[PDB]
Amino acid sequence: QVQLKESGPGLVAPSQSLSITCTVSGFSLTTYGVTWVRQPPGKGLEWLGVIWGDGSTNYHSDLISRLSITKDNSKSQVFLKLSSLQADDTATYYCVSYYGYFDHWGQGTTLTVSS
Amino acid sequence: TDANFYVCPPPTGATVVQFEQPRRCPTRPEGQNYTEGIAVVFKENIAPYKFKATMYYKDVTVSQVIFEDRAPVPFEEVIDKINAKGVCRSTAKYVRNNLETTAFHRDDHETDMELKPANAATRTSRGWHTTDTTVNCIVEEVDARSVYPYDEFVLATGDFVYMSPFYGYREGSHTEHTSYAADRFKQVDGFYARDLTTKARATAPTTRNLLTTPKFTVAWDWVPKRPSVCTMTKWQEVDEMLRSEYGGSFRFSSDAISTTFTTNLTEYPLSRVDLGDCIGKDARDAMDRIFARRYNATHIKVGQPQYYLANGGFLIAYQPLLSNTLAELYVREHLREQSIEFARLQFTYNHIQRPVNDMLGRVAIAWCEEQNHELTLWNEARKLNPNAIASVTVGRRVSARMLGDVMAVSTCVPVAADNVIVQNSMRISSRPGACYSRPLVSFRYEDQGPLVEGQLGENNELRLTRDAIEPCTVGHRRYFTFGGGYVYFEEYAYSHQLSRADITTVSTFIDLNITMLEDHEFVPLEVYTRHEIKDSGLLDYTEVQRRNQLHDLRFADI
Amino acid sequence: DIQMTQSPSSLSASLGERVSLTCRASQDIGSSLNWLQQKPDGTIKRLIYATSSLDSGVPKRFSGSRSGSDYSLTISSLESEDFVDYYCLQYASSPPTFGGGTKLEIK
Ligand SMILES: *[C@@H]1O[C@H](CO)[C@@H](O[C@@H]2O[C@H](CO)[C@@H](O[C@@H]3O[C@H](CO)[C@@H](O)[C@H](O)[C@@H]3O)[C@H](O)[C@H]2NC(C)=O)[C@H](O)[C@H]1NC(C)=O
Ligand SMILES: *[C@@H]1O[C@H](CO)[C@@H](O[C@@H]2O[C@H](CO)[C@@H](O)[C@H](O)[C@H]2NC(C)=O)[C@H](O)[C@H]1NC(C)=O
Ligand SMILES: *[C@@H]1O[C@H](CO)[C@@H](O)[C@H](O)[C@H]1NC(C)=O
Ligand SMILES: *[C@@H]1O[C@H](CO)[C@@H](O)[C@H](O)[C@H]1NC(C)=O
Repeated sequence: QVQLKESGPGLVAPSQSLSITCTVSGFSLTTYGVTWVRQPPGKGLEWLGVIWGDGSTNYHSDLISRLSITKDNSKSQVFLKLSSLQADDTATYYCVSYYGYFDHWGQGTTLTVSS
Repeated sequence: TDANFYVCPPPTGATVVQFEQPRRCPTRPEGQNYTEGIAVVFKENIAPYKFKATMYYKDVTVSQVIFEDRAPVPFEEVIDKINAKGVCRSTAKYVRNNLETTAFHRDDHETDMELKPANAATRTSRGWHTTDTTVNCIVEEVDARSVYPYDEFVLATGDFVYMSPFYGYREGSHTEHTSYAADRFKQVDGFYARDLTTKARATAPTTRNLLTTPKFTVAWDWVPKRPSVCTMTKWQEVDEMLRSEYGGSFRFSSDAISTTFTTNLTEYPLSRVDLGDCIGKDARDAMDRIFARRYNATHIKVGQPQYYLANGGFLIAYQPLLSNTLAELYVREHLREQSIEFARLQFTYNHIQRPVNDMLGRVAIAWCEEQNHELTLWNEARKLNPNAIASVTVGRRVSARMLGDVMAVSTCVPVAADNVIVQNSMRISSRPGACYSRPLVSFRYEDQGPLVEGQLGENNELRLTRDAIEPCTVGHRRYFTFGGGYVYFEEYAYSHQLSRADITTVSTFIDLNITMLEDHEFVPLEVYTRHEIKDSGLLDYTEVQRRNQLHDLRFADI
Repeated sequence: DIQMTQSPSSLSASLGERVSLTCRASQDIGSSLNWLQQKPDGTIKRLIYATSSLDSGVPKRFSGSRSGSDYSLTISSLESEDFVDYYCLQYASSPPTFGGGTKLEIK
């Protein structure tokens, strides 16, 4: 059994820095990674990045300049960060674990960017 | 200041690095259509995947003084006795004379015993055992590596495991390569680890794989295969590379690569693959960077870049160039024919290509001759001391030895200088007439950790075996590198320690200001009355070559 | 990068009808492909993994297969709950990319 839950502000102003934390249980973060996915209103899914068991991380070419991911193995939490938020950043962010390839997905948090 | 000490272990052969050899340089230039230009060579991305794997095995022997061999441990014992309680079953099973046989520890009874950490080992290669007929259970954690094919993975001990590290049943990994029967593999879901050093149990599950080889049992955490990265990687950005055409095949040469590449004269259709965004982008970005660094003020680009597949698996990106002086000749000659486009014009005027072919020919031949001179000297020093040559070739302290005609390499473990102590004497009291050639040392891998015994090597190296012994001499005087400074020993006794700046340095190639003096040999009188050899420093090449000659005479006398 | 093309963008079918979807990859990806389903509220669930291996607890009606460079998903019988979104996903080469998406509607 594996589960993931996201926690974020929900509403943020444009041009600020976003911060979302995904709490996960069922597997050790020291060996397996976690992937982040978003979906704006009415569009398909979009891959954001991933953090493997080690400190290495991969980010999308369209968000490498602003995306940044960190984690804490003791708390089994993965921190997501995104600076310089624009208007179109409004989307539902999900954190998807690698216990499998894409076996378990989180509920997701709906984020809106507006002043 | 003080440099860190190093305890280099002996490489087992997991990493073997072959090394280049001399070439047949042409006595006179013969290549056609010579031209200079920028180049970027790409190597096949081997994609090395590293991970840590746990190895389990048992030892069985007979007390009569016979029949000593190794055997693995079953799966149920690893997941129940070792994982749940950190204990090994006393009884062991093996095959003797092609027949099933069993054994027990001291023939006492069927019982269980706990495992204890290894006495010395390494902080990064933790190991455990039940004891420092007789039976012993051993468990060790070693590193593993796999290459792009992912069909096999080699352990730190040098033994290969013919099986894909990603094989399993959780995510349909049955299609992965494997060469062992189904009964020789097992996977556990929801498995919990337990560090035998603390027995604190894991906090979260991690699916564990288990394989039983003919000599030992290997277990590692099953991790899904990461997405595949670009298939090629930049090996080296060549600042200047000459291209020549000969025998229906191009010939690329450089001054830093020290290797000549050959292609089939046809540009590889890089556009045929969608990976151009990874290679075409990185390649072109390097062409302008190198060109703007030194060729923007004296050379001009000739057409668009070119890509060619060379022998050995290399992809060479090219950008032909020509000097401004040569450009003037082409445009001047073109104006005569007219009675701006360098492409489809180069190599056309034979009279203009004749001198450049000879000019660049000497440069290519000069590099080949110089490279052969350095390669033969480098290869000889490599055999004379692979540790120093291997360390400089990689930029970090490294261990290495020659496994015949190939050099095995491994990494060294560093240790602080405050964690090592040098004994006050190098003489052994167990037998007069013999004494260690280097000072003895005692150290600990980490602060507050257990102390280990060893010997001082060369260049702050720490040897775990005290075997450097020699017949002792009179008037002994030697300096040994110890941390930042040096440690002085005389008459096989610790005298004192001195810094690195307390000795004359000859950093420059030639120093004529050495205030030397005519030394007068002073030998103790015991050399004559007792006939005991006198000290002579380390053995010169002729001395070692002359010393073994005496051994032949002694054998003939015997 | 590898671009995934999903077709049809939308499909019309009746209750209990047999339907199939197809997703094509611009480059070879082997058996590394997964099919996802999104509920109306946004919950995402995996149906088929590694090209036709049914997920744990997924209904038996769902299935998948491969045909050359084309990957497909098939439903033996359609239920009132299966009329939701579907997306094809690849993970053979970095970065993983999703498909264009497909929405099932009543006929
Ligand atoms: C430069 O061109 C030569 C000649 O075309 C290339 O050598 C050829 O390489 C192909 C494979 O790419 C060989 O075909 C294979 O050969 C054997 C039977 O000989 C068999 O395994 C396969 O059925 C297949 O036909 C071909 O024999 C070989 N030709 C020769 C004359 O050696 C070479 O690879 C090219 N080099 C580069 C760096 O592009
Ligand atoms: C050196 O390069 C020149 C120019 O490409 C080559 O001369 C041409 O060769 C082709 C066939 O390969 C002919 O169709 C052309 O007519 C030749 N002349 C020109 C002006 O293009 C020449 O063959 C090359 N030299 C060698 C030894 O291969
Ligand atoms: C090359 O030199 C010219 C003349 O100084 C200059 O205008 C140009 O920007 C330079 N180009 C590069 C790529 O450095
Ligand atoms: C000593 O060094 C000086 C330069 O400092 C040099 O001119 C002189 O020749 C040297 N003397 C000897 C004896 O080498």
